[PDB]
Amino acid sequence: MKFSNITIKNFRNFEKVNINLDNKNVIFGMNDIGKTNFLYALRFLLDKEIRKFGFNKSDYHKHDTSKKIEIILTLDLSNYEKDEDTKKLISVVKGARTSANADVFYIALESKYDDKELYGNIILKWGSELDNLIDIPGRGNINALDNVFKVIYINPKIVIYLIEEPEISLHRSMQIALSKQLFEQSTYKYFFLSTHSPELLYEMDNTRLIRVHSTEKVVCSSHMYNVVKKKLNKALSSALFAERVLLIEGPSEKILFEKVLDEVEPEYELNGGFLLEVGGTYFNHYVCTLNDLGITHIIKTDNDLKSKKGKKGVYELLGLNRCLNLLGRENLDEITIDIPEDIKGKKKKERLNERKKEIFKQYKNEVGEFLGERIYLSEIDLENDLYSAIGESMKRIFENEDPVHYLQKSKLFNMVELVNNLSTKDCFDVFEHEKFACLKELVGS
Amino acid sequence: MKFSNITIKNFRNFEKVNINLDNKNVIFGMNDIGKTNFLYALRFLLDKEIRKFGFNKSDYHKHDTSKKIEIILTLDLSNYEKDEDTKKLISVVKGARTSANADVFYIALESKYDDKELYGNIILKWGSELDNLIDIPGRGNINALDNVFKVIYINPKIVIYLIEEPEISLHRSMQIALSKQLFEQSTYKYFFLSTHSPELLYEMDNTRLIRVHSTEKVVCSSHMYNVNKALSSALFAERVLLIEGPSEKILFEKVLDEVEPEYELNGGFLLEVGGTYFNHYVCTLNDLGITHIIKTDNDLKSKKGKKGVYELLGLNRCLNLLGRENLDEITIDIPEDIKGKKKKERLNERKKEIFKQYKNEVGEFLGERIYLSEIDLENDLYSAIGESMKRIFENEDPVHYLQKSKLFNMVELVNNLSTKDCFDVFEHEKFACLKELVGS
Amino acid sequence: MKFSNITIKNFRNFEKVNINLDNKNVIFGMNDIGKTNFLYALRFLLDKEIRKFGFNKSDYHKHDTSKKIEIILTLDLSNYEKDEDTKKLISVVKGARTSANADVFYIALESKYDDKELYGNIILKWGSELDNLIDIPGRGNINALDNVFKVIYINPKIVIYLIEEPEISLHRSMQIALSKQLFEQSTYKYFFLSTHSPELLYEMDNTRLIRVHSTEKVVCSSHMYNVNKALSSALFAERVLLIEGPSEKILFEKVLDEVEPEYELNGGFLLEVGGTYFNHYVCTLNDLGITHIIKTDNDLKSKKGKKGVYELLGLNRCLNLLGRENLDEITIDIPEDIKGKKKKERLNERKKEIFKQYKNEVGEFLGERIYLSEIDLENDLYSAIGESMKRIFENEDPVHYLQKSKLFNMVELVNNLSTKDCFDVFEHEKFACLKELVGS
Amino acid sequence: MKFSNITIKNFRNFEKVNINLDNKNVIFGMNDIGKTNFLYALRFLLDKEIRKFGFNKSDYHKHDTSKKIEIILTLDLSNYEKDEDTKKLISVVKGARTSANADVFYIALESKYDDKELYGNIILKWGSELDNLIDIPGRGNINALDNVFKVIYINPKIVIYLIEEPEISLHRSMQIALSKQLFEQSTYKYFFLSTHSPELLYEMDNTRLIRVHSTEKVVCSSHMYNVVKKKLNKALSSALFAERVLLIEGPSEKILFEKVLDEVEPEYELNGGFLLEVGGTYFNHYVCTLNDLGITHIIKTDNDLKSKKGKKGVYELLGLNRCLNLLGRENLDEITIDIPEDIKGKKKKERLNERKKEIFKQYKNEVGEFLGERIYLSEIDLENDLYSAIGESMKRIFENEDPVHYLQKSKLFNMVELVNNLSTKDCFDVFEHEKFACLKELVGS
DNA sequence: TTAATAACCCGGTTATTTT
DNA sequence: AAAATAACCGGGTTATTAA
DNA sequence: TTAATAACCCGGTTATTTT
DNA sequence: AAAATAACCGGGTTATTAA
Ligand SMILES: [Ca+2]
Ligand SMILES: [Ca+2]
Ligand SMILES: [Ca+2]
Ligand SMILES: [Ca+2]
Repeated sequence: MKFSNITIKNFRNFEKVNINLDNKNVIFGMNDIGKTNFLYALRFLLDKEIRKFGFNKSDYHKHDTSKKIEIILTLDLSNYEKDEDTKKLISVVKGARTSANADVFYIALESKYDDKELYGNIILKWGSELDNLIDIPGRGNINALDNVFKVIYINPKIVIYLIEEPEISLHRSMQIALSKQLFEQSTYKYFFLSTHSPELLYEMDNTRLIRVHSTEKVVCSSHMYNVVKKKLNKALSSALFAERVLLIEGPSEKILFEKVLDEVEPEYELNGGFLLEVGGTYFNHYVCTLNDLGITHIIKTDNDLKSKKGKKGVYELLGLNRCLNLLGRENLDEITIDIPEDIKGKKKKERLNERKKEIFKQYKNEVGEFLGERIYLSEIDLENDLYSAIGESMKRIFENEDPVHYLQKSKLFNMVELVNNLSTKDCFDVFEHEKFACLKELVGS
Repeated sequence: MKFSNITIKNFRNFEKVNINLDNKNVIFGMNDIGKTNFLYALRFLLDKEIRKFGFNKSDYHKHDTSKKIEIILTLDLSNYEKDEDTKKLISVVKGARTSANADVFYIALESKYDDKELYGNIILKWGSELDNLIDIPGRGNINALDNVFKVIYINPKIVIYLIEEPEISLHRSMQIALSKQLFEQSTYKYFFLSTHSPELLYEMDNTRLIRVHSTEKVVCSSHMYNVNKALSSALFAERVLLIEGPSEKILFEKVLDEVEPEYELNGGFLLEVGGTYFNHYVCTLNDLGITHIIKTDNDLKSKKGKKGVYELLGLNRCLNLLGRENLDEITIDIPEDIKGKKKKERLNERKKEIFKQYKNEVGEFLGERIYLSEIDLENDLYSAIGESMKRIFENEDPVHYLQKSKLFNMVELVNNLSTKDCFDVFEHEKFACLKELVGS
Repeated sequence: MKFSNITIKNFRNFEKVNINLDNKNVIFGMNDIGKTNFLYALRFLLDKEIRKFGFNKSDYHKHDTSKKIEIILTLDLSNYEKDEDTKKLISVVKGARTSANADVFYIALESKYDDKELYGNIILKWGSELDNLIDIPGRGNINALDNVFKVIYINPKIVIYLIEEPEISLHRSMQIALSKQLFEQSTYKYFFLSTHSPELLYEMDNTRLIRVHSTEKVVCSSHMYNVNKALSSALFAERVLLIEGPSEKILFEKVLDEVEPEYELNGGFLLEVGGTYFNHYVCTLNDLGITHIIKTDNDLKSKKGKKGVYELLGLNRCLNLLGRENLDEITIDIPEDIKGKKKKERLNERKKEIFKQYKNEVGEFLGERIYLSEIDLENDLYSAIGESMKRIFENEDPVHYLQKSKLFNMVELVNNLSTKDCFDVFEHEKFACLKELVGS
Repeated sequence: MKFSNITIKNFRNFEKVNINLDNKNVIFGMNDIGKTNFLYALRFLLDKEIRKFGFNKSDYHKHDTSKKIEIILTLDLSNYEKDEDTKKLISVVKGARTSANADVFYIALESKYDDKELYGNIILKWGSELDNLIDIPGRGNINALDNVFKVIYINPKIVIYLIEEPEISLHRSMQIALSKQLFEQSTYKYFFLSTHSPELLYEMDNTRLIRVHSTEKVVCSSHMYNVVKKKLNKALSSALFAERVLLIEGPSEKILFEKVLDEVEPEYELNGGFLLEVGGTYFNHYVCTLNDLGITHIIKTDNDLKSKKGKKGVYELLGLNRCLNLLGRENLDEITIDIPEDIKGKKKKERLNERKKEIFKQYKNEVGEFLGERIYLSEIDLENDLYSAIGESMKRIFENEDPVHYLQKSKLFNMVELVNNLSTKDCFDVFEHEKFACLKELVGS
């Protein structure tokens, strides 16, 4: 059967939380204290080597008050029919079942009065609902819960694994083999994985993802990850560890966006920001996964032009039409753009750059809910609104009259030329500019 | 209310022991392993910090089998009707006490299936007798035995103390202060003391003593002690020698150290008395169970107001340890001659005749553990090694040079003795006390 | 002033090595013993906290014999006349400096008589050449080598850092943050870095490279590196495969992992390029000393201004790596017909007709480390496993269905393939590039 | 060879000490800190495993100031002729031996600059006198001092032992066997023994004794101990660890003083007081060993009477001539004491107590000269001035008219009747009384 | 009846006869 | 010269005689 | 001389003919 | 219906032609 819920009330970080669970569920976050204490919350209920020591003074919320620790595990237990897992758990709970028709089962922990005798006194109780919970009979040192479940903890009989930080003293090619053996191998059914490395998250299927937030209220969001899956997961494996992911389309934009972010603050990686190269203008294949994850996508797009196939003389918009499909709206009409054949070269592109503003001026109301949503659109490319902000400083580097002419020929080659000569006082006006609000929305400040 | 018996059946040394206890138990012996495992048996019965870990494979007897560990305590409450502990312990049992007419109570430990799941498991059972033992109810991690008793273990509610080796890093005046503090204050009511030092047993009264043995069968003797600084070192020895003089111990230390220097670790001890009295020592040592060996010398005494009328002191002094009637007085007329030398020499020839026609009285003396000479110890030493006395004294009579000043010329012997010399002291039947101390 | 050589003679892995060094130098390899013992060989020469303990039995080579341990550091100070560190070195050498025309300096360690007194003993010795080596004067516990240098060892005056494994308990952004700081700051002038992570080698300039081998003779190559995210993972391998496609790496991650999953620990690596350019990679890896293997495919391009005039780009991209002269253009006339499929099918026969009578050019291509196919990789994949493509695709022509979706139908072959299938791929001459990844 | 003297200047407790030390040194005292620092001073001079770590900040005088730690050892080298250790030390110091005529040799230590480089820098120097000290040549890690001396430290070539606390985890007969292995066995020549137990001092000959005082200035008393020896050392083995020793004569006088001393304070066992019972009126055999030790003797005696063996009618004083023999003075003349023959029993003793009081009246200058020295004399018997200050409370427990007559018949048997029941208010008036001034002179408070 | 020395045992001394 | 012999001291134990 | 697309290579999408 | 075919986007490399 599957896990359903856990209700950890008065443990050392939690107040009243209901984390939804599943088999094969993976824990990540920015804090290590909450990811350690969520595994010790499972060790205090299902493992006797932690349950035999009792509760100390430290694991009562902060250190005291509201002295009733409850950990309640939910495991449903109404699959019946085929599997031997449900039979091997229903054959031992026969004094604590209300009927053979209930659909939720309860494994409840209780602990009271740490102020007297300096002991936690864990009482375990079985039942089918929160009314009429009946305590677990056990003769000596061993409960009737401990005969059934088995807990194996890893840090460098129903079996539940608990793995904390396995990539420390592990090779980076071995983590992909461990990512195969955790998920597509049928040996492991019930684990609770805590990790920090993206190579353990390459091959995932039927997996609930618990993200632990960096704030002190330690609230968790549980999302199922259901699904070329491998290239969709390998590029997004470093973006699963970030709440705020900027989606840029090319490698030369990341060269400027690394330096502009590193000249302002080193702590954008510490806050949870990430730069993701899409490699093209295909943004819909990532946000269908990030809608299910709930990761806040930030999208920067540039609009372009295209002649129609069977129609000559009218042009079909590319960037506004591909921004239309991310919201699922009705596509706009085609705009007749005329180019005379006697003028070619740069001046056809120079007239089409002014046509890119002339298709932007009367479609500003379309951008009025685009930029109100999480998609941002430029006017020609990134190389022109780079020139509209710091273009008085680009002339001394290139030693040329028109730096846009020098940059559109070799695109990625001359973005290296902007790296080796910049100042810390330079390029702060492009940081606070309104045309680069995606990098404001990444850092959250 | 006070403890009566323990029944530790299948523990890691014990096989079937019924060890009688009381309050203020004191454990000594030549093995530290059996005393540590006795205190571990009390920790697996009454302490939750050792009960929460369970039994290992090594906690059973040998490496495997005889897999039913019983540690059963006997409390013997009866009805004392004024003490607060008995009313409290009959208040917390409630349903597991069968009647108010019963007097003996049981706390029973069980352990089964060590070969399955690699766990010993401890099951605790209350009851008024060995039949109809009922399980102790407990809700979570806490038994109802844990709400009654408290165990404090010392190694450098109802309170039980367990003290193992407190004289390591402790001054001896602090050992005497701990000795009066253990048996004077009312806070130390229940303990199980394990020690090696004689200074912790100076003040001692109303004390059960457990002497564990050096053998592997780990059987022990329990003796109640109810009522001198050198007698406290004799409590650590099963077999002691009762001698009269400080000059005798100088010879019996040199003769024992030239052959067998490890007689002290086997369990032997030499106890100086300082006189010919032995009835004050064996009346204590019979209650201890300590096997006494007595070497004494017979003497004679004249009467009062009579000349030539004598009685015997040393034969009647051995007779007073039995309870038999005294001997008749022996009359002898002594010649005048040399008073300093030959008047003693007539009495030494008379005392050999007195020992000759009272040999059948000595036949039940030396058959039991009291041994007796015929003149003194010095002529019996002169009959053994008198061919070696004249080569180091340069005198015609070495008994004459040594009877006047005894201790000052006894160190003239022991500074020059070879390792080959005095092998005949062990092989004499006259000096069988020094072989009876060894036990061969 | 910057280092040029070391001579670690009889240390516990080394027999006779003369390892060239420079500043900011980086050690990597497949053994951690051979990278720990290099930093301990520097700590035994230049750090007093390891030199004060002496040599043990295990610090010599093998368990015993070859009993003269020499660690010799070569400075090559020359005459720089402006820097602070050369004058700070030469002001305190004093009497051991021979003349001002000398350019080579020595620090010679010695060790003798390990079998006597259970002590290794370390004797330090300055000098300008290997003849006339004079001892370092030191009055008490402190040498005159200790007044010049300083060693700080990192494990989670003239200052030498020694860093061993810093990415253990370090975040992946912090490795790229540490990667610039070793090579732009003036504080880290002299270090010896040991690592396993590719993120610490992103920013890298003016760096001697020490690669230790997996063999037991622990010989190493000293290569200067002077001047990309996937290329930093290719620095930790000797045999790398240079492929064009991301869909092609999906094809070689099934064939390798169904037979030999331990190819990554042996020292193999798959490097995507993203295009048919290879001259930007092997011009870098010639200075790296990394043995490249290149798999490429030949193509043809019509020339501008003419109809039916073609030239061969795929042979010229193999010609430019060796520096030979280009080939001449060919003429072929192709009819109209079906332009999507049947126009390509005549070009495949013309490409095979080109590949038939240019085989003597390919005879030195495949004799070098560049490998060429016949039309494309998906069509001599059809020569290997084309009898098994019709089970999964259920199509008449599987390469008609595969060329229109190069990546979209490759996961159908990856997701449905047995372990017995694609085992004959390794013994083709067409797919013989993947055997030199393993090295068999 | 023969050690002479050490000179430890600026080490952890010492300021300027010249502690005379021969072969077979035995160290006792009330502090373990100064004995451990004396053995670590010998380890910082002659052991390379302590010299390779150097001096810290903590092993200067307080923690700083007087920045020259100097340990100078004298061995004096001038036995010549026969022994091979003298030939070994004159064969290894072939350079720094100035002549073969001077009879003093030095092994020095120097260290400076604790505040610079945080390192002690021990420099060792050989010399024949304090002028012209010469550095020891050593090639690498090993000095030329380390080839000669060998140091073995025990805590549970010239071979020098250092033993600290060996009686922990040993039997008492093993301590007697270890004393026989140390002193009368010729395996150990040079040692520095530190101990707390009396059983390691039973067999003892040719031994320099260092007593370390309990005060902070750590001054040491250096006395050579030369000598029935075995029972004298068994009597004095618990008295060598005490600086104030009371010399009493009986066990009844011991158990009188034991309850009275324990009801005031338990501090006197911690301070260093000890009651040594003799077993008779022989005191000259104890003070001849305490004069060589320097232990101050406190002596309680009682004066008696004896008839002369050759003259009838004149009595010879025993207790006054016994006190005269301890000072070596001229013995006083005999006093004619008349006893009629018809008066027998205890009626003779009642006049004999008055005749002893009449002897004590006219020889008051002699008892004043005795009590001006370290010997104390009673009026007649301890029981009479027991009765003179307690004996109004001795009639309520004996239920007798005369408690002196009730106690002189059973001297020990009725002495334990005072032990089991006395209040703590009792025997405070006699504790500052002048007749029991030895009991106040034991503790010195 | 009830204490007070003759005698004995484990040790120590000190000045007076004694051959 | 040097080797006893009484008379005490620090502890116990009878037992006859004085009281 | 000197840039500007015609072709080629490693990936992706979306409307328009086409049989 | 479903199978190509242009025309762009994110990167590189020649090479003939307009300029
Ligand atoms: Ca763009
Ligand atoms: Ca005798
Ligand atoms: Ca290809
Ligand atoms: Ca007296």
